[PDB]
Amino acid sequence: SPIETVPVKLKPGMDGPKVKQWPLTEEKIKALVEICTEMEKEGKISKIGPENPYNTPVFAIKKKDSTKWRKLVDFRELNKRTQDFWEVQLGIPHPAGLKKKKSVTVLDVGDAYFSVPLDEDFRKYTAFTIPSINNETPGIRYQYNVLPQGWKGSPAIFQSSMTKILEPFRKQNPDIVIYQYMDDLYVGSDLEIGQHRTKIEELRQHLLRWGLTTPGYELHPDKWTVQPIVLPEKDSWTVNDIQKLVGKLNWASQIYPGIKVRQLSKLLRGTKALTEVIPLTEEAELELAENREILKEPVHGVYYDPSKDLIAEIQKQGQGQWTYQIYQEPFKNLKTGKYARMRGAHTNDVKQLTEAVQKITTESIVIWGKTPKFKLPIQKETWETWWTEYWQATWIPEWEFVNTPPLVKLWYQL
Amino acid sequence: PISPIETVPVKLKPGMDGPKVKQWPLTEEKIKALVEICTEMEKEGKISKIGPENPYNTPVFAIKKKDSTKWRKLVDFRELNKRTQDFWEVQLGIPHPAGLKKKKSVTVLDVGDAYFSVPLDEDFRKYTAFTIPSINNETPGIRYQYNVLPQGWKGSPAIFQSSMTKILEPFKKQNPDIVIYQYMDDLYVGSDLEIGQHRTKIEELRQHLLRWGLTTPDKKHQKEPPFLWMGYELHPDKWTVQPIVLPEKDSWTVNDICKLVGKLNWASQIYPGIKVRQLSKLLRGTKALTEVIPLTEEAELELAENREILKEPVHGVYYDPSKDLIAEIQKQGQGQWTYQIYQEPFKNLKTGKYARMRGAHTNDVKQLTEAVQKITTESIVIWGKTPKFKLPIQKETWETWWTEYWQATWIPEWEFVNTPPLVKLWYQLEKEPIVGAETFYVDGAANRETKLGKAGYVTNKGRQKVVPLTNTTNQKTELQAIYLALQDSGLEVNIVTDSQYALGIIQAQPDKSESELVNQIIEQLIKKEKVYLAWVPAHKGIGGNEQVDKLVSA
DNA sequence: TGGTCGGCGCCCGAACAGGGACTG
DNA sequence: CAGTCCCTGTTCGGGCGCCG
Ligand SMILES: C[C@H](Cn1cnc2c(N)ncnc21)OCP(=O)(O)OP(=O)(O)OP(=O)(O)O
Ligand SMILES: [Mg+2]
Ligand SMILES: [Mg+2]
Repeated sequence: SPIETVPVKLKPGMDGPKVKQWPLTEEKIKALVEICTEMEKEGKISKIGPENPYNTPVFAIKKKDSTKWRKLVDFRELNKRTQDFWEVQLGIPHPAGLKKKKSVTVLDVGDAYFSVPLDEDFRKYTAFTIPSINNETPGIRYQYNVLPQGWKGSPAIFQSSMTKILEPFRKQNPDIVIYQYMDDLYVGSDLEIGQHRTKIEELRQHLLRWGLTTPGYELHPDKWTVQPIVLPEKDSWTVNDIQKLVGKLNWASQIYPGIKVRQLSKLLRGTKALTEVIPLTEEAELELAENREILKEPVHGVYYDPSKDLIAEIQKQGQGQWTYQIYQEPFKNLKTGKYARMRGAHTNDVKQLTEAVQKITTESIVIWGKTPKFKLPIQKETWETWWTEYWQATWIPEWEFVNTPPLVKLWYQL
Repeated sequence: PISPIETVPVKLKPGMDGPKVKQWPLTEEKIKALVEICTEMEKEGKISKIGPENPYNTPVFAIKKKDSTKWRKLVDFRELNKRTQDFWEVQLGIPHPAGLKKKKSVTVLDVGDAYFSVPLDEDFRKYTAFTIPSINNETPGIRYQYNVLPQGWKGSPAIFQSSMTKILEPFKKQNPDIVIYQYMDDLYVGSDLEIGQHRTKIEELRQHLLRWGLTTPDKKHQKEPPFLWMGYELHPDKWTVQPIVLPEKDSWTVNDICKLVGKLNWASQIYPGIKVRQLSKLLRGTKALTEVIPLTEEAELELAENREILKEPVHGVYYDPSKDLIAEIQKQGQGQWTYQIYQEPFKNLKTGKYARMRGAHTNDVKQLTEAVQKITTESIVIWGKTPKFKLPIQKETWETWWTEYWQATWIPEWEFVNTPPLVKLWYQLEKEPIVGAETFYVDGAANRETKLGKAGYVTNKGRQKVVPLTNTTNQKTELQAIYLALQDSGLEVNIVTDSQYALGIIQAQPDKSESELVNQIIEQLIKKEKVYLAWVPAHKGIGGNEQVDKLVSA
């Protein structure tokens, strides 16, 4: 109902974002432009000049099966420069209830955010520069007056007036757990979709004529969770065919300290010929099925500390197969999974890796209200080139690019 | 005159003052000019005279303009700049002749004393203070300050550019079907109207600018195709770069090589197959740009080679938004590559090279990807889209390289182009042990304090060997050992290793490396008819492992 | 006499940065 | 454990080209 604007300070000892806008398709410029004009014609934004030293990249994303577009800005650089605002001062508890909750639903409503003026003394930071094809006309700048989507403060403030809008439901439906991240809103329940889905259609009319508007939908990440560390089953065991399962079970030890080697390690000590079939022991063969018994027993030491950063490494296992390991510390993965190519999809590395990076994160949030810093297995330039092409998440997780081959045939392979 | 356009708010760097440096003596030529200019400005009000109350001063001079005969006043605002706030440059890149689309009517027109027409913020004016010295240097110099953007002030550009747009906005807004490639103050005005309606409209633009304080003097190419634009010549149906003279000499210096390679680089956009790997390699020895470097045969060719390509006159065509966008690449040799973009067989839109040696261990396919990449990019910066490719690599060479590579890699809609030299892998390591193959057990160590080391192996045939090492590393060793196990092995082998370093290097299927050793390692792997390579956790009692490590030890 | 500024391209060097193997 | 080394990347800045 728009009166009050909350002062926001940039975490002292710092400065603002100054990230260059990168190349965009002609479908995207004609996009942002048709957007950024309406957005100004209704004062959410205002042109600005070169006397403003700040910039944050932007772009569009045609929504899945949705013909209409949707602007988007890589504020990752700002949010990291305004955390104490929405961290220390305006923290967040632990909505564990949605984790176990049968069926959840993501509902984006950041669209509301625009009906709330933004601290003027701040706006100068929401600056983004639209570009031009072949560089005809110089960059067209802008700035925010309201609350910019994708900003972390944006929700952090609206958080109040939100809760309120939600009481005519939250209390009259305590069962259904409701969460809010960035621009998205989560509706975790424990009923059937024959209802849960219809219950969302109710939370719609509630939020609709209350002021807000909302544009395999549902989720139940628990009905998946971590995965095994599966071992090979043979009737014969060559020199290497063993020297392998040995090396693997060597690293698999740092994660599980309860695995044994000796019995399966003594099966040979001479410069034997790699292919010499040698199934060779009573206790060693017993040991195998033992170390095999540990890979059924979910590890120990995993303590989720919300006061540190979640990482995530991934693997390319051919045929739409991608394996990951959500973890905060070395060898203590608070979660690990595998992603398989969706039905009908084609074979495209990035197109996939992204989708992966997303689901991985979608989960991550509904499981820690945070996002993990992916350590991608692709080439910067390659990533940086097409990714944007395939994204769809109103947010954007941190990320780095790394290169390291699979020598222990990945504890996770298949 | 000066335009009404509102000025742009500019502060100094928090807690800082203005310039305060004097004026170095100038020839009696410059001064003779700097005055004749100022008189004109002052009278026009482009700068007011200042007195004692202005405690500031920065140095000036004049450089001659293109055509010459006229002078350009410039102020050494170096200091002021450092002392001024920051600005968000708004000139993202550069337009490309190959980006212009066909138009029925084109004209161009620079703007008179551009900078000196846009109002400069009331307050800031203080600092822009400067002084015009005299001849005999006896009588004090005349002291002034600017009212309009000074030439050479850290912000002028962004402000002029920003300003202009706003100024053109109304006109553009009311005549959408007219395009205007604005570059700083130079204006490219095309449209698809007849000489009538067009020249009619052109005038409107012109008065509008003048109305807003902008001058379009007769230095506006009308029915002057070839229009001169950005360093090119715009013909009705094709364009080109302007004269691109190279420096013809005997005693070469680092500077020269630099102005050479650079000049060639400018060409590389239209004259196909230029190359510089060799010439610019001649600039690895960081030294004085005055220091005489020795031209090498190796490169002596590269010069004269390219020097020939430039003899042939060449041109490019423009863009048609209807026909598709093709890009085809070829391998010029040493990791270099040359591509040309187009839509019509021998109607090249643009041409480009690519010689970035990324990494220390790569292959042709690796590079041939980072090419597609570089191309994809600019092709969007120019046409706002992604070109279909024509790749000298087999639909299968690739099919293999990715389904088998650990990392993710992608390449847009492409199609094979049979035309050597074609691209391809030179050896695919066995994914299984080769039966009846002297399974080797390699390793090698080195003492980091004496820089000495040993490298060797063993086999399922007991066959034993080892070699001493100089300055080697804990790394150079493992390799050095894998190096021999090859020459000491026939067509089919089977080496086993503990070291990841070398395993990974190999699995990359490199065929290019600055690493001497790695070369042979590859070359050898190419001669062999099959090779399997496995890994085993080093320093943990393991068959065959022990002995090898055991053997080589210090 | 050679001295300014903003954009982008290219080459190169240097300063970082992060793992893995060692040592102490 | 640390304190190292190797080796691999990234970044940033310098010089030149071209444009205004
Ligand atoms: C000066 C400005 C761009 N420019 C061109 N050269 C410089 C330079 N050395 N420093 C700063 N700016 C520069 O305008 C382009 P230019 O057209 O070259 O000069 P002008 O001010 O427009 O005056 P005229 O039309 O009579 O030639
Ligand atoms: Mg001009
Ligand atoms: Mg070793």
